[PDB]
Amino acid sequence: EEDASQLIFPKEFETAETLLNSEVHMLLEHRKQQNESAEDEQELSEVFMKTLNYTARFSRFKNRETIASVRSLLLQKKLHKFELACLANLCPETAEESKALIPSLEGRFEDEELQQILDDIQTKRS
Amino acid sequence: KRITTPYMTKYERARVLGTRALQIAMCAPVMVELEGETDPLLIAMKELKARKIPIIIRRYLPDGSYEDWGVDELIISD
Amino acid sequence: MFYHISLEHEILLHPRYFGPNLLNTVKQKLFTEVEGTCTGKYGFVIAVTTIDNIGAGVIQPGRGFVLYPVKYKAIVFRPFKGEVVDAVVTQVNKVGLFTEIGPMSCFISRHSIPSEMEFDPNSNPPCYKTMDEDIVIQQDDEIRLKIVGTRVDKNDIFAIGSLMDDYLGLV
Amino acid sequence: DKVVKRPEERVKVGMTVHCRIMKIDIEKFSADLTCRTSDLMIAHPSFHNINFKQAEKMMETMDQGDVIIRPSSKGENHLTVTWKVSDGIYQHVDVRATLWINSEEFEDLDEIVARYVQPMASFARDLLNHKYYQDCSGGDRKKLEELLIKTKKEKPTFIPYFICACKELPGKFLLGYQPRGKPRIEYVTVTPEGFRYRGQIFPTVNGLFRWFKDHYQDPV
Amino acid sequence: GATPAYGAWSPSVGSGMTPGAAGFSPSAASD
Repeated sequence: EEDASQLIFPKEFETAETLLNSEVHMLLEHRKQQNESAEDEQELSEVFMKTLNYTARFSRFKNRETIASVRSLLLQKKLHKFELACLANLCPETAEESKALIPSLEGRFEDEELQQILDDIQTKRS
Repeated sequence: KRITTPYMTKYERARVLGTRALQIAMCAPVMVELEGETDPLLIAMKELKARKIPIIIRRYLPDGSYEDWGVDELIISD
Repeated sequence: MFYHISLEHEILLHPRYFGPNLLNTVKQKLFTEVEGTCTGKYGFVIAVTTIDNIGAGVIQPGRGFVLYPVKYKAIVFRPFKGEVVDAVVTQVNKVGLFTEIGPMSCFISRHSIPSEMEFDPNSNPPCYKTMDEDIVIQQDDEIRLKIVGTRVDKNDIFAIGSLMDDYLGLV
Repeated sequence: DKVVKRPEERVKVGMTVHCRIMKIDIEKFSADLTCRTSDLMIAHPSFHNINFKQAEKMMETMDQGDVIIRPSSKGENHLTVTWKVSDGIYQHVDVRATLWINSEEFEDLDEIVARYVQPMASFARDLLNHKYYQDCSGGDRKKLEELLIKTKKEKPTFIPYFICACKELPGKFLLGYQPRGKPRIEYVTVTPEGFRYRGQIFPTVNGLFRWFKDHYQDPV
Repeated sequence: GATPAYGAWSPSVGSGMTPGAAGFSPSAASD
């Protein structure tokens, strides 16, 4: 029954806080910067290393202000939290591609209304 | 706004001494200079006399509320 | 998908650790207790960002161990079905394609792959191309996919991908 | 060993002895294994890679200001800093004198002393050159009291003062005076930044004296 | 250990009464 396509999740996960690829990347980078210092400390694990190199290959933008601006311009809409991560991460070129990838957008908003947002996101990309 | 008695009941004193003795016997740091004794119960008694036991008692009331007292806060009976 | 939620956990602390660094030791144990693990309820946890507070350690009766119900603000990664993500292809085999969704690895079958993407066993690097050889897909490529199934192998998530929907390849 | 007892210490009889192999004679039933172990192959901060009783034997030679860092003898990952205070008086700062510090300082120990011992050492030495200074065999409580009553008689009008440092509790100076025919004692602590007299902390050493010479007139 | 904390002791101040007159020496300049 758990299918993100139809916007259904467990109660505990419903109240979660979405994260973006750049957001998690900078969080992990700062954690690594803090941990590397303060000698006599248990070093990072392969999980941390793999997650770091996995998120580093999809950092659409390095500027925390870029992250802030995109989330601020996005939250003003009526879309659910789940729509804030996938759409902000994939950065599709056209509204048709976005609608095809995410079935939720089908009929939820106008074509130009979504296309302008997609163009804004692409532009915001560094 | 604590209304429980400001004296340590014999029950609480006994239990505190016992628990501190067990902790010491489990190689825990002491809170008083040792004059050359080894018995954990004796060390616990000395700490109780010196009012340095790092333990706080939580007295529950019939209603459901509770009050946290520090061993170094309330008066010791014996 | 990565998320930032507040979790709770309790740890017993052996009395040998009592001292001026009690809180520090509790934090260290929490770090090296709830990092990298996985659970079927909240999913796979990456790391811990910060700690909310330290509860009141309740010394057990007749035992020196004292438990601290600490609540920590950490992040978690619990992919769900139907979500679309961008992974990197790790290996190409006639049996299937192997990718790496961060802390998780999926796998797609040739049946999921359309008929247009044939095999290239003759070429040294295992790769799939079309008749016109215009589009090329190989390893170390940011290829997208859709999570159509999930699985937890005793705290080891291993989902399954798919390549049927259009617009799944090079951006 | 050739014409003497067979080599027993060099080669383990019955057991296996480790030695450097300098010959490959497996096929020839030879083993050129060497039985010998060799075959197989002012402000002078010192260091110490020691106990407490034996350490005191090497503290009375250095002059004032020579600081020495040694391990601790209470727990683990602890250090004790000892700086020369006076003749026989030594403060053993047991760093967990609960001096709270971080862990990054462990890598470089060239600033802990220069930040909390050097100024404190200078302040302590400032009192050593004081005009009215004495030791009285380590400054014992039984010997420092008779001096006040023996010195008041020669000058009942003028009430002089003295300063000394105790031996059983290093780092606590005794500043006594005789308001009347009854002795009184007042301790004082020397903090890293300065002193701690009546709860106040002064920036300079002379500040304590200047503030003390204007507050002992009260009846108390 | 045989070397407990020495700087952690709280210096207790002694109390008393001495109704004396003001006839002691003056102060000095801090320079």
